[PDB]
Amino acid sequence: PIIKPGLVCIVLQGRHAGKKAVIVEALPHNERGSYAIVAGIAALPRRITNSMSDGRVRSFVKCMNVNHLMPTSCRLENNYKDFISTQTVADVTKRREIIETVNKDFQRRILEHRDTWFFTKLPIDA
Amino acid sequence: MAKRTKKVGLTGKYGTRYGRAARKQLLKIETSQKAKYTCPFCAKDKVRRTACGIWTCRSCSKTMAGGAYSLHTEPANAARATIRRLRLARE
Amino acid sequence: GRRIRVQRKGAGSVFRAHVARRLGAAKLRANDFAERTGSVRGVVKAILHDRGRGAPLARVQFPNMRGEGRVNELFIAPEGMYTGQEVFSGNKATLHIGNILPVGNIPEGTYVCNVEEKPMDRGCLARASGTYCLVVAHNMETNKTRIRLPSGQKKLISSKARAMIGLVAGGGRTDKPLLKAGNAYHKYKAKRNCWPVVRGVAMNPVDHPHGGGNHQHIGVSSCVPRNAVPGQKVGLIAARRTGCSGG
Amino acid sequence: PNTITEENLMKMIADGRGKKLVVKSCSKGRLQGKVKLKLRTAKYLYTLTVPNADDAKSIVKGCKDKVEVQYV
Amino acid sequence: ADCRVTCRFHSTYRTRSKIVRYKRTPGNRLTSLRVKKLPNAPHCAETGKQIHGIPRVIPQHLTRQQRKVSRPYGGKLCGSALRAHILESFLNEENQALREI
RNA sequence: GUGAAGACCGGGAAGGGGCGCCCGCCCGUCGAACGGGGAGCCGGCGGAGACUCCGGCAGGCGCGGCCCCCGCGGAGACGCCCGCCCCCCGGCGACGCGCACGGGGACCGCGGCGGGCGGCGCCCCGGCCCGCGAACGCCCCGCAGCCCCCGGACGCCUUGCGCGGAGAGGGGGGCCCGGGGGCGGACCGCGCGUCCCCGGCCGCCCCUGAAAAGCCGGGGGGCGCCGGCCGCGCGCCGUACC
RNA sequence: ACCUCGGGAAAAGGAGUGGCUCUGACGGCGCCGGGUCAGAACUGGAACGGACGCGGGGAUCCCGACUGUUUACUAGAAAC
Repeated sequence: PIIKPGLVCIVLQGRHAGKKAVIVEALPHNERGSYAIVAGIAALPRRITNSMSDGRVRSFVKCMNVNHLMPTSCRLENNYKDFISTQTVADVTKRREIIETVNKDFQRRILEHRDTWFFTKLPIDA
Repeated sequence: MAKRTKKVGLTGKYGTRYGRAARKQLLKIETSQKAKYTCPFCAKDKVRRTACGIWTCRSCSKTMAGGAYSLHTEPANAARATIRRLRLARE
Repeated sequence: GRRIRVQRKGAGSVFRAHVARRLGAAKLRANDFAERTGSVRGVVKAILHDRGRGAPLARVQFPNMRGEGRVNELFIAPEGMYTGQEVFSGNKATLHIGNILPVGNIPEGTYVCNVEEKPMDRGCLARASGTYCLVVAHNMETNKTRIRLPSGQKKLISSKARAMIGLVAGGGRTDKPLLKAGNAYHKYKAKRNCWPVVRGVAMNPVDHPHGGGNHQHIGVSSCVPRNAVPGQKVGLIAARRTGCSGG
Repeated sequence: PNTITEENLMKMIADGRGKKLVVKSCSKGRLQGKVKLKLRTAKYLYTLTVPNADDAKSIVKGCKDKVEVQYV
Repeated sequence: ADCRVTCRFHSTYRTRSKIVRYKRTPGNRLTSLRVKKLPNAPHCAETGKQIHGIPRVIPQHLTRQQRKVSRPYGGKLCGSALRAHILESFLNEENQALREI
């Protein structure tokens, strides 16, 4: 039973292709298909700063067809599913605030050097 | 059916021309060239010749080098085996 | 007399190769530091057709070792190579069809093609459709490897010389009869003005040494000495023997 | 040439953007339901066909004294 | 009774860029309008399939949003090709770790 | 580099630019009034010209003023008015021939109605002439094709085929389609062909059917654009006639 | 007949063909739109592809297999 809240996956289709994303809820299987609520890094931090380091993280919280997400060994466990829900995200507004909260949650981890595999870009050689 | 009783099956076009030996030889080469071969990947009989030596499987969308008139030539089949036996032996 | 066709041919000018629309010079990848130690991995982007060559060619893209881009090589294609294959050119390369390894590394009895006459010559022997060379023996003291050229002649080449594993594709191209003069014109148009051919006994005395009399005859023997003069060498040059025979 | 968005955009362009001339071409070939207003701009000539002469009047009302009218 | 017409192009030779379409003008005459050769849309660099979403107009007269697909490697790679590339890259890194472990 | 020279031959030769730097082996501002290319239509006018004039209406490419301002949506294929430079990777430019078959345009013919004629010894609603709609700008459609999503199979289909567990059929969608309609610019129906373009195929080859300028995406780095609106500009030469 | 089984072959050799008046077919259905294929009567100085366009055929023998090419301005050949 691979699909579980706390699975890091690689998005493979859509504008978020190649990005690393974490499943916060496994949406119940339904006629639409098997889907999950995925929150992940749309854009990585930034470049030079001073020397290498002496600058923002963007996140996408979208529902995505599991077929479009490739499962990986990583985890990134966070409570997460307290704010991210099915009524939210579908809601215009609330999702934007949820994205804002995830963006802050992610930056705290990157500055504190937590979950580096999730926060590194998948190299797609052409 | 059997519109051509003898082996003038693909060589009916040449009509009464070029001699029996040329037409017999052309039967074998022509039938081989326009035949469908099985792609070593698609595993579907969809490989057809594009040019001399170039064969493409319409479903697998993969082009492979081959004999001018057959996807696989007898000398090549033997060479692949000799290279495999020698390779396995070296390791 | 008049300059004969052979003499007129060496100035090019109408007899020059019809090289327009030919992909390029098919050559083995250049020897590089990563080839000499370890192996470079390339991917066969395409298998295409050269205008004057029966054997299919192949665009294999290798990484640029010198810099940051990707470099494209044109190779005569061994049979069995496919688009999206991974071809390794190196001293440490596995014995699979397509890979280029030095002849000392190649084991004896292996069918090889696009063999280098001398190391770093980027291609020389066994380049036509179906043709191959075989590794016969390696002298590890003289760093030399005997190979049998497609002719049968045995050549001792440096063990350093590289070769592509496999038999060139396009095999059995001459088995099909040309059948019509028209099929010949199409083959030669992609090559050079050498066809159609008029026999010298058909030409007048000025045009050819075989020339012409009341009946079409070669006159003196067709056999000519190796030390003939440039417009005199016209029939069988330095023939050891002539005539159809057993074996 | 193009058709101006109702008199919504037509009156917005008339207020500020190029409105070199407007033409109230009523009775184009003496036909009915025919008040065609042709705004000349720099970019394009725009035409709004309006159902009634009274409907055309509301758009003609507010036509700038600077904006020039011609009637056919 | 004659709708024969004369050439619009500089020279009569009818090449690929010298093709005309006849329409009747307001003044009741057949006119020769030129037919421009359709430029072709970008084809995926890997594979050879035409990239979806980009019209067959010369790219200069297109508008930036029109000449782009909202996807990583959008006008270069089709989605199936891009998903193969993403998967191939991820799997190679995962096998390398298994070799070390 | 040769040759008595006239001349002929040619990559191996410290071969490009500003300031601090940086990046960089090495020529074509040669060669095509048929190849490639940023963009033109209608109506008129003159004794002689017009895609050039003139009147309208547009498109291209740049220069300035002013204002504004650094991405969202989708399950996905897409959608949406959108930055630039370098280096890399790619695309477009860009391509053969054919028999068929399909779709448009023009042409053609048939009726009808509306206008104008001619003949008529007898007939004639039986004959003839005319009945116009461009580039372009928005919106909507557009077969085939190519994809997406569910799902899991003897079916789906062509003229010929072909297709499908690497996902058919079915259901819903996305894209492209040198095209059609609607409005703006500014008479009504129908048919068989012809010609031209175009499409999806299928065949063919010991024959595989140019290149570049230019333009545009993409990856990575840098880095601030972007637009909108309003003015102006577009030089050189050919242009009669046969 | 022969044949290289593709040819020969339009072999050779017969018969019909106009005009009128119809009758079936075939897609077309709210029946509307086709112009070809048959079949039929009645005709007519014993005519009809009525002009036009448009193979004479067969039996061999010699060369050269063939399609091609050639002496512009005397040789298209069996020559190339």
